[PDB]
Amino acid sequence: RRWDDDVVFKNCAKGVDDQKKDKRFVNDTLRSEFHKKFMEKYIK
Amino acid sequence: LELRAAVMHDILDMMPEGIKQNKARTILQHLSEAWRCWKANIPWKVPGLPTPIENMILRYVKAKADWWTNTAHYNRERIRRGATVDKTVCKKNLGRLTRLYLKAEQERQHNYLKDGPYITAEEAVAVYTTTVHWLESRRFSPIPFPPLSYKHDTKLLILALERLKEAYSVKSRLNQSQREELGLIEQAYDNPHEALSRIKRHLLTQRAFKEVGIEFMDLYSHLVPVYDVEPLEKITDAYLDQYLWYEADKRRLFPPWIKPADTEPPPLLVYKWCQGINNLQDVWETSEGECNVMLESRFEKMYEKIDLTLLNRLLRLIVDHNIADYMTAKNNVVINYKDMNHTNSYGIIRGLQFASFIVQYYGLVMDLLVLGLHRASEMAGPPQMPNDFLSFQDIATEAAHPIRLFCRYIDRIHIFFRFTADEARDLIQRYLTEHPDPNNENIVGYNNKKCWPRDARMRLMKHDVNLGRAVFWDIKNRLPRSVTTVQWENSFVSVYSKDNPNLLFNMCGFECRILPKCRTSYEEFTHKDGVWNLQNEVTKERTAQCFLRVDDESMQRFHNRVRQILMASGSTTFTKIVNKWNTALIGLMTYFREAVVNTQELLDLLVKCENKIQTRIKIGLNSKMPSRFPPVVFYTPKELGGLGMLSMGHVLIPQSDLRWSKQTDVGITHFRSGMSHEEDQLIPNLYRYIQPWESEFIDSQRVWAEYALKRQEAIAQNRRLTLEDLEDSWDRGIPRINTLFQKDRHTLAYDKGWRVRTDFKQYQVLKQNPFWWTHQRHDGKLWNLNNYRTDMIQALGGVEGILEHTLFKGTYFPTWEGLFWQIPNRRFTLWWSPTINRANVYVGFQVQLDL
Amino acid sequence: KKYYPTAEEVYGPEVETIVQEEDTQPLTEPIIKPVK
Amino acid sequence: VQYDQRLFNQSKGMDSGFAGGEDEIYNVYDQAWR
Amino acid sequence: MIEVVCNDRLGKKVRVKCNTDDTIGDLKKLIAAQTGTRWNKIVLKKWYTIFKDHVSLGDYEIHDGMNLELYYQ
Amino acid sequence: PAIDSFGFETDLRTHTQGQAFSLSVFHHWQIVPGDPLDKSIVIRPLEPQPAPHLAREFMIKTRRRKGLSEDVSISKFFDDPM
Amino acid sequence: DHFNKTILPKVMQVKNFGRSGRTKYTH
Amino acid sequence: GGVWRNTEDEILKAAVMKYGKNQWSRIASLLHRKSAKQCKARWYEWLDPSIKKTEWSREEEEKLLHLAKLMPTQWRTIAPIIGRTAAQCLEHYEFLLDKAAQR
Amino acid sequence: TSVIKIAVEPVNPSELPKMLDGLRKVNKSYPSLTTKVEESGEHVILGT
Amino acid sequence: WKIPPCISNWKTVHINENFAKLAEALYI
RNA sequence: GGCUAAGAUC
Repeated sequence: RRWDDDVVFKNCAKGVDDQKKDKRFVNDTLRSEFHKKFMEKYIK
Repeated sequence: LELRAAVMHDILDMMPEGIKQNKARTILQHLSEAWRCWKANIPWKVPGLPTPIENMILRYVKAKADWWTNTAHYNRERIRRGATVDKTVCKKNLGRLTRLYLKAEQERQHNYLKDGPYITAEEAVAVYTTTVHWLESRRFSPIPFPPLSYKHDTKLLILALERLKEAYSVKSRLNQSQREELGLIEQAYDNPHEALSRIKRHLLTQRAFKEVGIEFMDLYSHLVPVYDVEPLEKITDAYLDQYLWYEADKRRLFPPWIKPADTEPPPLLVYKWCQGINNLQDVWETSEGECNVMLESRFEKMYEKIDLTLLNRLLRLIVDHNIADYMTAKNNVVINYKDMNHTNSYGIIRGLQFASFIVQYYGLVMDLLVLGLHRASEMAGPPQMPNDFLSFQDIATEAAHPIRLFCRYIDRIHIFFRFTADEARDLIQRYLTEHPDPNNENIVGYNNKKCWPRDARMRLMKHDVNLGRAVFWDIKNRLPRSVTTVQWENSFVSVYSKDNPNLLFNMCGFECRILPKCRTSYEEFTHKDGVWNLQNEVTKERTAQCFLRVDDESMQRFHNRVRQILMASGSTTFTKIVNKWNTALIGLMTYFREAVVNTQELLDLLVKCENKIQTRIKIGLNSKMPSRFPPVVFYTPKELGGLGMLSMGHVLIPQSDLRWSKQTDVGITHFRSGMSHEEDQLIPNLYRYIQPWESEFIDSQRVWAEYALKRQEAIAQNRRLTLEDLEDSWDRGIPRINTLFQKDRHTLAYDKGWRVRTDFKQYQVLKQNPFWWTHQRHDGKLWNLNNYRTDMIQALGGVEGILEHTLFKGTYFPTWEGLFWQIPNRRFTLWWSPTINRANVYVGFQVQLDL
Repeated sequence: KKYYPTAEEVYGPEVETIVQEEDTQPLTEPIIKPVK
Repeated sequence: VQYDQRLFNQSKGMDSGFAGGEDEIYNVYDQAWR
Repeated sequence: MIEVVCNDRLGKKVRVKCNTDDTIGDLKKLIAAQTGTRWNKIVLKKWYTIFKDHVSLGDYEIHDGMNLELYYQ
Repeated sequence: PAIDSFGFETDLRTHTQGQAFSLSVFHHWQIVPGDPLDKSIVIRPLEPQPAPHLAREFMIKTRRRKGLSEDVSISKFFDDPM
Repeated sequence: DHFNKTILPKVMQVKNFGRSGRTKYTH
Repeated sequence: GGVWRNTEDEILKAAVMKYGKNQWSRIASLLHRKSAKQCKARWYEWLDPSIKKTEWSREEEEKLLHLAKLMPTQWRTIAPIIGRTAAQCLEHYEFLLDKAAQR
Repeated sequence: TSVIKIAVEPVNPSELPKMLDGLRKVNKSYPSLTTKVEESGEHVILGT
Repeated sequence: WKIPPCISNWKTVHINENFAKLAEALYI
C-alpha cells in the first residue's frame, strides 16, 4: 500500500499478447522458434 | 553435388514435354542465380518463366535453404567451445550468421513500416510528459546551439580528432577507405577553421547521411556488430558527441543514477557499491523481519526496439532543434551489408560516434520509469545540493525508501530493494494473487551462482523464493514491453533474509559475495588475500566481508581469447604469438587483480593455457615432441633475445639450467647460482607484482589526503610544490597523478565521458580492443610492471646466466651491452641454438649435417 | 509479436492437425520389450 | 598553489596508451633494462 | 644420478640409471640388466663414435636424459 | 533410543566381523533430558553435542512442520497472566 | 624428481599430452 | 568528391549496361575518379534510369507534408513513402515548400 | 507404534499428484504405513 | 516448355495510421 | 563446368 505512486506503467500482464508462448510450428525455417532463438542468443 | 544431380534428374523427368529442345545448363544456371539472389536476402526472384519450371526451382531452393540454415545453427552451437579447433569454419560461420542477422533485421524493419509495432502511443505521451516533468523539477537548462565563434570549440575539435586518429591508424594500415580517413584527419589538423565551418554546415543544413557498412566482430561467444561509417560524416559526428558530453558536464543533465562514467570504472562499480551496501541504515541486520533483494538484470532491448519519433521528441527537449534533426537522421540512413542493402528507421544505431549521448538519453528515461518521478527526486536530490553515486540527502530519505540503491549500467541495471516485514508480506500477497503456484512451481526455475552452491548460494526457502518472484514482477510490470523489457533468463535476483545469510550479485566485471560476520555467514574459505574488508562509515569497524571471485562469462571469454592465439600458430612468427598472449594476459590480470588469486578455476585455466602455448611455440621450432624444453628460451625478455612470456603460473626452472662457465686465463671457472634450498622458480606470477584493488583504493585515500594537505601547506606558506615534495606522492592513488601533470592537461580536462566513449569505441572498431577498463589519458598507467623484468632476469640466473644458454660466446663480444638489431623465426631459432639443440632436449638423435 | 496465418483453417477444422516436437519415450519403449 | 615548473610538463600525452587491439606493441616494461 | 635411456632400434629402449663418476663398464652391466644380452657384446654408439671400455661417464658430459643408440657386437 | 538407532543393525554387523545380527522391536517411551521451554541453549546447526540441551535442539528440529515453529516461547499467548 | 611437487598447484604427473592413467595411489 | 557529373554518368551507364549493376568494383575499374561507394550512390540517385527526376506536383507535396509531421527525420524512409524515392530532392522539396509558406 | 517417520517429495514439482496417487496405493498395501500429510505440505510416511 | 536464360547478378501501402496517430499525439 | 565467405580483392 502506497509503495508505487509515481509508476507510469501500472501493469502489462501480457508477455506475447496472444498466448503464453508460440506453441505453433511453421515450415518457414527463418520465421520459426529455432531461428528466433539462434538470432537472439548467439547473436547480439 | 547430390542436390545438383537430382535437380537435373528431376528436370529431365518432371514434364519436359518430350523431346522438344529440352533444357540445359542454363536451367541449372537459373537455379544458381535464384539461390544467389536469395543469399543476399533480396526480393529478386526469377521472373519470366513457366509455372512448373519455376515451382520445381523454388522447391529445390526452399529445401537448400533448410539445409543451409541447419548447417549454420549446428556450427553456431559448437562455436562456444565445440571442438577448440577452427581453420576455415570460423569465417564461414560468421559469414552465414551475418546473412541471417541482416535478413532478420530487414524483415523487422519492413514490418515496422507496413504493420504498426509502435511505442504504445497512449503511454508514449506519458513518457514525454515524464521527461518534461523530471527536467523541470531538476531545472536543467537545455543544450545550447553550437556557436559560430566558440572559444571552447578548438579544444573540442582537437580532442575528437585525437580519438579518431589513435583508433584507426596505429601501425601497418593501408586501405582504400583508410587512405581518405587519414587524409581528412590531416587536412582537418592543418586547418581547424575549415573543418569547423564544414561541420557547422553539415549539421544545420544537411539533414541526411550516406551509407554505412555493418560487419560482425569475430567473437565466438556472442557476435557484436561494427558499423563502419562514412569518413566525412565520422568527423562531423565526433564533434557532436564531444560537444554534447561537454555540455552535459556543465549542465549536469546526466544524473549519477547511471554511472559508467570516468571516475573509477572497475573499483567504484564494485567497491563503492559494496561499501554503499554496507554503510546503509541497518542493512546487515534482519532480525526484525526485514529482507533485502538485490535484482541484477539487463534490459537487452534498448538497442533495436528504439522509437525514432520518441527519440526525436526527447532530443528537442534536450538540445536545440538543429542538433535534434541531425542526431535522429544519422540513425536512419542505411544498413549496407556485403551484398544486401537493408532499410532503416526501425531502431537506434549504436555503432555511430554519437551513440554515447543517445545511450544516456534512454538511461535517464528508463530509470525515471523504473524508479519514479517523485522517487528519483528523493534519490538524486535537489540541484542546489546534488548527492554522490551512493549517497543520500538525509538518513530519513533512505529509511522510507523501498529502493535503497539504483546503479544503472549501459545495458545492465542494479537495485538493492529493501523491504520491511509488512511490505514483504504485502508484495508476496499481490504476487500470489496475480500469479499462483499451488504445486510449488514458483521454485522450479531459479538462477543461482557458481560460488560454491552448497552453503553460499541463495537459500531456496518458502518466503525467500516468493519474494524473489515478487521483486522481479513489480520491476517487470513497471516498464512497458515496447520500450524496454526485462527477461528472466538474463536476470538474477538473490534475496537476503534470516534463512539466507549469504548475498550474491554479478557486478560489471565479476561476481561478488557479501557476507557479514555478525549474521552467521558461510564457510568463509578465503583461498588468498582477496577478501575485501568492507567497513561501515559510522562504526569504522569490521562491518561485512566481501568475496571477489571471477565471473564465468569472463573466464569463457578468456578461454576463447586464448584459443584464438593458439589457433594462430604456424601462420605467424614465434615472437608475434608470445606478444599476443602477453597483451591478453596483462589485460586480464590487471582488471582481475584480487579475483584471479581467489578463484581455483581461473588459475587452472592459466596453467593449462600457458603449457599449451609453450607446447605450441615448441612445435614451430621442431616437430619431434621434445621431452624437456628449456624455460630460459621463453621467459627471457626481448632485450636479452627472448620471447618474453608473462609467467602467470608455477613453472619452476630446473637446477641443470643455472650454471655458467668461462675460461679467461687460468681455467674454466664453472659458476653456479646457489638457490637449491627448496625450489628455484623461473618467474613469479603477475598477481604478486600487481597491487590489489582493495589495497589500491585504501592507499589512494591516503594519497590525495596527503596531496590536499601539502597543497594547502604550499598555498598558505606561499611555496612551490617541487618534485621532491611529490616523490612519495607519485605512485598512483585514485587516478595516475602524472595524468594531472601532463603537457595536454588543459585539453584533456575539457573532454568528459572518457570511460563511456571507450566502451562504444570497441563496439564500433573492427578488432576487439581490450581497453574496456580505462585509458592512459584520463586515468593513467596503473599496471607498472617495470619491477617484473628485474626480478625475472635475477631469478633466471642473471644476465650472464641467460647469455650462457644463448650463442653469446660464439658471437665474440667482449662486453654484454646493447647490441640488438620466416626471417624473425630464423634469428630466434639460431640465437638459442645450444639451448634448443642438445641431448636432454631431444633424446634419441645422432644426425650430422655435413662434413 | 509476430504475424502469421493459422493452420486451423488451411488444413480444415475436421482434421485435427497435431504438431509434436519432442520428449516422448527417450529410446526405452521401442528399444526393449516392455515390462509385462 | 603555484607549483614549480620542473614538475609540470615533464612528459607528453593526449593518447589512450593501449592503442586498439594491436597485441604486438609490447606495452609492458616502459623503462629499458640497461 | 643420470638416467641414461639406452634407446636402440626395433623396440629395445630401456632406462639405465648410473652415477656421474661411474665408469662405462658399469653402465653396460646396468644396460644389459634391462635388455637381456651379454654386457661384453654391447657396443654403444652415437653417430659412428664407438665408446671405450675405461672412460667414466663424467668425462663424456652425459647428463640426465642423454639417450644412446645401443648396438650389438 | 530410536532417535539414534538408525543403522544400528548395520553397524552391529560391520564391527563384529559379520558374525552378529540384531532386530529392532518397539519399546515404551522415556523422557529425553532437557526442556524445550528452556532458554540460553544455543544449538549448533551441524554436529550436535551429547550435552543435555537436546530438548531445545529437538523442538527446533520439529519446526519443519507448522505449529511449533521457531521462537516457541509464545505459550504465554495461550497462558496469559491474570 | 628433484622438485618437491607439493608447492605445485594441484598435480603435475606428466605434461606431455599422454595422461591415459588417472591415479594418485591413495585409494 | 564524386559529384556524378556528365562524364561520370556516361561511365556509370556504360558499366551498368556492359559490366553490371551489382559490381561496384567493375565500375571503379573504368572511372578512376570517384569511389565505389560514390558510384553506387550515383547509380541510385543521379544515373538511375527508373528515378522520377521531376513532377513535384500537389499530390507529392501533400504526401511530403503529411510525412513531415508523421516522420520529421528519416528522409531515406520517407522517400519511397512519397513515391519519389529521390532521398535528396525530398529535402529540396521540403525546403522549397517551407520557403513558399514562410510568408 | 510406527515411531520412524520419513518425508517423501518428488524431484520434479510438477509431478505432485503422481506421488500423491502412489502414496495412496502404498497405504493400501502395507497396513502400518499411515501416510499423514503434514501441515507444512510435506508428505510424511510413518514406518516401523 | 520454353527455357529463357537468367543472368542478373554480377557474373501494399507502406504506411499505417498508428504512425500518424502517434505523431499527432506527440504534436498535441 | 558446379559448390565454397557480392570469394575476400587496389
